[PDB]
Amino acid sequence: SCAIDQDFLDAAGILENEAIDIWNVTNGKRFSTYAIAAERGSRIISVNGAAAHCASVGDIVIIASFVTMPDEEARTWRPNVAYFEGDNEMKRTA
Amino acid sequence: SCAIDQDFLDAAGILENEAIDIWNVTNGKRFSTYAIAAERGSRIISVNGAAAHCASVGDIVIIASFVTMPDEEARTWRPNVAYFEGDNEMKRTA
Amino acid sequence: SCAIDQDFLDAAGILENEAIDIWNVTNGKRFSTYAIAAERGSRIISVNGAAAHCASVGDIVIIASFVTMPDEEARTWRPNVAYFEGDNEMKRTA
Amino acid sequence: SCAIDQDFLDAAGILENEAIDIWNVTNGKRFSTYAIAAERGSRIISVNGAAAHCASVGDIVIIASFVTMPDEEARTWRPNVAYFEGDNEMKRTA
Amino acid sequence: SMIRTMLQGKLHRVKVTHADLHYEG
Amino acid sequence: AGSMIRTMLQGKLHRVKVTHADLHYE
Amino acid sequence: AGSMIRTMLQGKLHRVKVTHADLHYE
Amino acid sequence: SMIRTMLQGKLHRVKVTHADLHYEG
Repeated sequence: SCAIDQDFLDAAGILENEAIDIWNVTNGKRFSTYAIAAERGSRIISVNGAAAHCASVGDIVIIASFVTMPDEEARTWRPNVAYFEGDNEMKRTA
Repeated sequence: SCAIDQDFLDAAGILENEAIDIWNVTNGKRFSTYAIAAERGSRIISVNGAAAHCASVGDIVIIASFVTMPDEEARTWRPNVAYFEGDNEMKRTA
Repeated sequence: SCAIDQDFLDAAGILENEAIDIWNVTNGKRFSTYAIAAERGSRIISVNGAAAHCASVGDIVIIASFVTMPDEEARTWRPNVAYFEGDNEMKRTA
Repeated sequence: SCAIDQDFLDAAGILENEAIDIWNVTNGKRFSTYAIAAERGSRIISVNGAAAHCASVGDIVIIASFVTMPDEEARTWRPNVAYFEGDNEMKRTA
Repeated sequence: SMIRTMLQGKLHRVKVTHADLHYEG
Repeated sequence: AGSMIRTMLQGKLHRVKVTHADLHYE
Repeated sequence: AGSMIRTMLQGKLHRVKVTHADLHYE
Repeated sequence: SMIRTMLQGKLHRVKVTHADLHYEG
């Protein structure tokens, strides 16, 4: 799986047990898993089990989730985006 | 395709002919196929056809199925997890 | 894309413009594209554009499509399977 | 993420923030991301973040979006196709 | 409200007859 | 009506061992 | 009610050329 | 009846803090 600080899940609207895509900016690897909650305020991003083959400690990644809805709603849909730098410090927008 | 002991399918709530993801903990390979029922009590995990390129006898794998549901149901959803050790001996907890 | 003899599409219930998974038994490669109709009786399987990087003439492949439906219907669902040998000769079951 | 001239998005019926598949005809790489709108008339195709590992300036790509619909609607469905040549010059036909 | 992804159909062990990198369609 | 739909882990077999591999399955 | 749902090509940009690549996009 | 797949949300450029191959959960 991937364990993620609950504060980060809250900001991005990602649920525990939700399908997520992980896109590794460092090594270019792309894979799909599901989200686990890590302790609130821990700033943890932990790649667990088979996913440990696709990312190393220090790798920069983008974690995304996708939802379906009818075309009429999709035209005005607004994704939940959280921005980070340094040691998983979330930039002021939350 | 992947043939799985019907007892294991029951425990994980996976249906015959359902889409499954297989995550190979041993070699890091990740692939999508569908579930075939093997004889109840056989403890079979058989990787058939092209999937035999992605897993070998003795490899440790995670087999996952994903379902879609509205957000409210998703927020209290509890996945069906079966844990394994030894001779594909199933337990309810880790 | 992948162009497929309309007789084969008919047997497997695969539609023109439907998402398909191609699992290459020869080289182990796995990719997703969409189905195109080839001439009825031609027995053509043509890998077009970017997909030409993932299969060669003579490679043995499995072509699959997936649908969604509620759990209640999924429990009794019956896939449409066509079996082949030799030069794309469909075995008697259609 | 992939930034695309809004005119191109219009022609293919692709929405901003919609899931897209990118199939690289030049190098054979296949990946899934989401669409970002670029300025109308810019003729931009910009591969951003981790996706920059999968495509380079000058690479020829197919960008596809997939929708779900019931079988009856699927059987008469006509996809929105835009064809390109030269300086990302768009045409209705090949 | 639980929706399953199920195998619709498959062509089992067909052979690739043609490869067209420069396809326009 | 127009509900936003999530993709959720339904269930999993955690660390099961592969017992058979058959390239030529029919 | 319980309709079988297909995944269909909605549309495509056929043989467009990549104009920009930005690893460090924010 | 046309259903779209849309970006729900993303964490942009987080760093992996831990890798656990032998995770049991």
